[PDB]
Formats: sequence, structure tokens, C-alpha cells
Amino acid sequence: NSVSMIGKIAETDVSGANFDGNNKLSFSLFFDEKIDASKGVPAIQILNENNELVKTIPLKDYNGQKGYINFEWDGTNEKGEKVPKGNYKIKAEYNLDSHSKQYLQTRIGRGEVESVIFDKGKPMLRMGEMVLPIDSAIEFYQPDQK
Amino acid sequence: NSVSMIGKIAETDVSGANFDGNNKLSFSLFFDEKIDASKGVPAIQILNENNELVKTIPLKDYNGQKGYINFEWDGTNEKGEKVPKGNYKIKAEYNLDSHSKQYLQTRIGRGEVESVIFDKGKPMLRMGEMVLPIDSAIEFYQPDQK
Amino acid sequence: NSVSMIGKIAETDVSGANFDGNNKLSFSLFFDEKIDASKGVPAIQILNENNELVKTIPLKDYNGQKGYINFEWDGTNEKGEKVPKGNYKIKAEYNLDSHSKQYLQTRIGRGEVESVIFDKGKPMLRMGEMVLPIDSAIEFYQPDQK
Amino acid sequence: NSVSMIGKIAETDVSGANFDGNNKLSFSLFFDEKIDASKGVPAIQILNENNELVKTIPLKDYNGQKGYINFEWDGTNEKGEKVPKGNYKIKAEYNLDSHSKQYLQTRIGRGEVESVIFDKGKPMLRMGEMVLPIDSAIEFYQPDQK
Repeated sequence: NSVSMIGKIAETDVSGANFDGNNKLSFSLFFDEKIDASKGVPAIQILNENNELVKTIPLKDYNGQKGYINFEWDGTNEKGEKVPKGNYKIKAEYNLDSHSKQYLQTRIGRGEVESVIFDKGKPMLRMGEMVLPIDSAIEFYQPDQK
Repeated sequence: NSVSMIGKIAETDVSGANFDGNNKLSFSLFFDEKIDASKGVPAIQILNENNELVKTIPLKDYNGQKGYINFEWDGTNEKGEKVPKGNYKIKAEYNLDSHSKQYLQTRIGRGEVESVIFDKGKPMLRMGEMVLPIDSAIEFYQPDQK
Repeated sequence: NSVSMIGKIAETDVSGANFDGNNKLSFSLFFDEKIDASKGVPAIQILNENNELVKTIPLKDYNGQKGYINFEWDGTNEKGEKVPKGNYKIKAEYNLDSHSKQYLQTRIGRGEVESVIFDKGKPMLRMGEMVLPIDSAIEFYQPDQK
Repeated sequence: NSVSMIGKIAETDVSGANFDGNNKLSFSLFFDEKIDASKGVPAIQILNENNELVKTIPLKDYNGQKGYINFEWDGTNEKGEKVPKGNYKIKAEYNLDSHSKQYLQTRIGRGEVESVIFDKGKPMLRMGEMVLPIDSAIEFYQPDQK
């Protein structure tokens, strides 16, 4: 019955993406603030089931963008070799703060709730490309905060 | 208990209208953006239970309007002959996009939720002239999006 | 669980007030628009259980006000004589529209929802002076509309 | 399912804080309007389980601030002596109104709802540093009102 979330930022229990072993993997990250390439080196970190860094994708070419941005991953590691199938965490660091010496942060499975969908009887959140059940959401707050 | 949907755009499972066989049929269509007659030929298409085009109503005279607009249909086809009673789909195309070569779209049974009504204990959505049960709604989002 | 109504206009199934037979009766009416004394003769009509006009209270002295306004009724009719105890409907007409020749309207038991209260476990709506259970509400919409 | 309360001011059944008997006690108070040191003497009152004033913390140094402010209490009384462990109420008075001769008021366990969190399946309100279950909330309203 509640669609009050629409427009709020949502955080979910989905932090990872399944890689089938072969085919490339499209995914969406939400950037609360505008990407500034001059402030640090912004990038995406792709991590395996044991927190091992497997691929790093630089974000510098997306300077000046904000909000949902789509990306692909060929499924290869840093050397260029295909990785084992499985679940992989996808996080990002951007906009090094001059004062605090800290990067702003984001990851797969959080972002602005753009619409609410009822699939059969059940409710579902559209968060860019991702469409998740309501029960997966673990926190809500307004933009430009937290 | 939730009226959070007031002000949101709603999409419902109601896509059609029953024509009794004789009396004219009033109906409401919601226009998200302002009708521009210079951009394509805007019109309403009225379709029977087998997707056969039965009547076309030109929208050019409503240039410059937006939001809910009311319309009538005498129940006649393009030749001027009354059609069988039954259920008829009502869609519209407007504002041909110069770049994409695609029309914006709307139909009966979607639009801004203007109020929420409680019939007996049960809740209902006012969407222009139409008043539908909440359970009929299949998606919600904010205006000027999707 | 839902407080989304706060800030919306609410309409309830409470349309009347009990008069005990003797003591005066305080009550609250909500004025969607600013009272204009030059446009018609604005007033409150007090009606008994059989729709009989019992007292009329002129509103002209409240020109220029809007929103919740409090009033009292001594419990007397137009002649000055105390009326039978019981339930009495309280409506008002104000701001005669020059074009439509129609008065704007309001009554006891509708208005802006100013807060939501949880009394013991149960939820409750503050609507000026009146505090009603949520189940009494029969419609919701935003200000300056309907 | 409802997060409509995000952005609203909340009042809860939590009015006190447990002091363990030794370690200092961090806490948050919400200031609806900007602290004006020139208007009265603004301060926090800390009260024991029998409404006995135990410590007073002056607020004058926080002139010009508004919203959630964090504070600590060493757990000592006005003489400088550690107090018995237990539950202690924490209220504040600020901004003496020239006309009414009354202080504005606040206390621990009310304020703006900044986010909504789901612990396991269950919902929770972030109100500055405090995180409370939804069931603890006893009233909601919009800012700058009540």
C-alpha cells in the first residue's frame, strides 16, 4: 500500500551481482554528487566472494555526470583473464574531499527510488536498471543527506 | 492507510471502457506534456476487443493543453455506423519527437492521482473522471519522468 | 503506520456536533480560501437532525481570514430560545462567485490534517481543534483543489 | 511499509536516558528554532527519577544554532559529585518569548526523522544520534508548527 519512498534514496540488502562465468555483466551505480575528476582518482572496485580486488574501472571519463550511470564488465580480471563464475561485490569511490582526505562512496543496490511497481500482487522498487522487492530495502533517506 | 500516492502518476490494469451499444461514452485522457499540434498529427485511437481500429479522434484542436482532458465518443465507427456493444481500448499518440521519430503516448486508466477516497472501509483512487480501486494500480512514479 | 496524510485536506464521516441541551458548544471550521465579505453574504448554517435551519451566524466580521477558525454557539435558535439537545449539522457558505453565482462551501469535520497522534496504540488525526480516529476519514486531497 | 514520516517532526515515548553510574552520557536535542541567547537564559535541565534537578547545562554558547545538537554529561551533579546510576530525564528551555513570558521547549526523544531503517524485518527511526522503534513514536507533525 505505500509508495511514499518514491523520490527517497534507498539502501538494499543486494550488494553484489552474479557473473555467469562467460557473458558480460551490465550494472548501474548511483552518484549522489557530480563526479569531479580533478578531486582524487575516481574508480569502481569489483570484489569477489572473499573481498579480493579483481578489477578496477576508472571513472575519470565520466567527469561532470551525476545520478544513475550504467556500466559493463567483460568478466575479466586486471590481467585480462576471465574469472570464476559467482557473486561479485561492486563498489565505487569518487570525489576525494580536500579537507577530510576521504572519498565519497557508492555501490550496487542503492539509489533513488524512481518508481514503484506491482508485479502480480507484490510491490517492487525501480532503482535505475535494477528492480528489487520492497523487502530487500534496509534504509531510506532524502537526497543530499547521509 | 496510505495516501502517499496522491500527486504521483499512476498506471492501472484498466485499459478499456465498456460501450453499452447505444449511449455515448464519456472518458478522460491524461497528457503528461503540453499538446503540440505542429509536432506530428496527434490523435486518439479507439480499438475493439480484437485490436481493430474503429474510430480515430483528432487532437489538433486541443493544442496547448495539458493534463486531464475529457472526451466523448458517440459509439460510431469511421463510416458513421454504430458499433457492437462491448469493451473498447482507448489510446492516444501525441507530440511526434523530431529526433526519435516516436510519438508520446497515453491511454485510458493512467494519470495523476488527484485524491483518495474511502468507499465503505475500502480505498479508491480518483484519476480525473475515473474512480478505481487501489488494487487495480500496477505502477506509480512522479510527474515528468518514465 | 502511515502519516502521509499530514498536510493533505481530509474529509470525514463526522458532519455534526452534539449539543448537551444547556452548555455552549465550541467548534472549528476550515476555510480553504480567504473570506471576502464583499463577495455575497458569508455565513454559517446550523441545522437540526431533520435539516431544519435553527441558527445562522454571519461571517462578514471575519473578512480576510483563512484556514481553521473557532466559533461558539450558545445553543439558541434565531428567536433566542434554547433548542432541544441532540446532534446538529454545521455547514458554511462564503465567497459568492461572480461568474458561477455559487458559494464556496465548508463544514464541521473537514480540513487540513495538522498532525497525526497515536492514542494508546490507535492512530488519530488532528484537524484544528478536532481530533478524530483515522477510520472516520473518507477522502483526502491536496489544498487549493476540490 | 510506510516511510512517510521521513522529514516530519516526531515525538516519542522515550523521555529519559540511562546513566550507568560511571561513564559519560552522550545525547541529542532538537531545536526547532534558532537559539537566541539574548532572549532569556537558555539551558538544559537534567532530572532524576523523582523530578529533582540534578544538573543544569547552559546553552548560551550555542547561540545562532538550530536543529540537532549533540551534548555530553559527565554524570555529575551541580556540586561536581557523581550521581546514582539510573534513568534521568533531559529537557531544555530556550528563547524566552517577550510577549508571553514563556520559553520554547524541547527534550530528548523528539525531533526530525532523518531516515528510516529496517532492523531484520522491523522498522526504526533515526532521529539525530538516537535510533528508536516505530512503535515508540506517539505523534507526528511538520516543522515550524505545533
